Amino acid sequence: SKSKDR
Amino acid sequence: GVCWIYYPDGGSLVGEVNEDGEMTGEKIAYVYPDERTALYGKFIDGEMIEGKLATLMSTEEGRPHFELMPGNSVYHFDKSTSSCISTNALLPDPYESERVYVAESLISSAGEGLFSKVAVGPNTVMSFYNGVRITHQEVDSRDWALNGATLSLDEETVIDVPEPYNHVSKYCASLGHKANHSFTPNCIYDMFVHPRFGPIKCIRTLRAVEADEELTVAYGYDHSPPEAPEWYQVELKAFQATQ
Ligand SMILES: Nc1ncnc2c1ncn2[C@@H]1O[C@H](CSCC[C@H](N)C(=O)O)[C@@H](O)[C@H]1O
Ligand code: NA
Repeated sequence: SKSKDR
Repeated sequence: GVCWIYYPDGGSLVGEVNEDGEMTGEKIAYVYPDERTALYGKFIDGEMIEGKLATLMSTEEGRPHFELMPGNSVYHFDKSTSSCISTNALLPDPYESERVYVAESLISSAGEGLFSKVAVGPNTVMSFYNGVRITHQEVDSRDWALNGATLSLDEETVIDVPEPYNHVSKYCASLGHKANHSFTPNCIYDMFVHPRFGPIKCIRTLRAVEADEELTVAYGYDHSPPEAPEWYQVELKAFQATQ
């Protein structure tokens, strides 16, 4: 995932 | 009489509930996790309609006694959408403003960073991570150049602070997107239920932090899908070697 803290 | 309803993050709603047991009235407050900074005024079923900045001065028999702060700082429930980050992008959060500031990062070539204004203990909420609410599908299917400030909120939602709102001259209602990454962080991302922003994340210290110390968080990208921007991959190699 191209997002933090998933 | 008076009821206090705490969120897991330590914030609370306090006031006399109505005949239906709802936080509805003209003298309801949201109290931040410092148990001192408050937004006091009109709420309907726990939703902030008009909250005025106040200080919780004492409690008597459980009833909070507030002093309103000067000025006419008022706040309302204003959850972001997919396209609107805030109705008042330039109106700072009053709790956050006393705890953090933005300055040049001490990390090489890392742009701006987030710093502690004052000394605080472990487990202290420092900053809020609000942003527009978009899908994992949208985020995962676009280039990393657009995903500098994306933070997963849950299985369905990603919070983003897209250009130009990643500049404090255009957006400073929350500052959590300004904290840089470290593999040896002094903070974590934690769930937070905010009276203005709604359900978001915050930055919480995991240890005591000094005044003017840079706040860092592990961005927590997938290392074995590494699905991450180049600078992160480069520092991951560095970190792993020190191990
Ligand atoms: N440890 C690190 N090393 C290098 N760059 C970093 C970093 N942590 C964060 N960054 C930078 O910060 C961006 C995420 S947003 C964090 C705040 C940002 N530095 C700003 O000036 O607004 C990343 O895209 C990257 O450019
Ligand atoms: Na509280």
